Amino acid sequence: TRTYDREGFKKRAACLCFRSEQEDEVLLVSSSRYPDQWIVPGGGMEPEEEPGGAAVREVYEEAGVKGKLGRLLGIFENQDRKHRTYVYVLTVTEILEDWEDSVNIGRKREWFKVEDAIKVLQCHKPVHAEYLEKLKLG
Repeated sequence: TRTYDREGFKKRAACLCFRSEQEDEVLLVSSSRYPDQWIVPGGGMEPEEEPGGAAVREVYEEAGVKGKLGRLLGIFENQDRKHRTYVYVLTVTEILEDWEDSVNIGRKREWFKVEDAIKVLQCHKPVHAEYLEKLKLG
């Protein structure tokens, strides 16, 4: 149940989950398309979610955490896969042992220091790295 921009772009929402306000360590999940890698949790916006809504709902399902929705880091495009992702920063404040994409699809999770996160990212998902590279691109 996908939704689309005024310009033909599938609306997506993602969220960089930090373990602290310091934003030093971000939580990545295993890919759905390719189990052997990591990603910044996020997904399509539903029939009528506010970008923030889809942000939160996505990390819950995919990463299985809950936390304080911070700023809109930015809208991030993808023209190999006509997408746009509202990316937010979330301070995780409730770790769940059981989340729904864990015990359904086999989604794995775990922290990385922002630089290291970027490295394991730019390999298969470079737009995701662009996210973390917007932090120092202030």
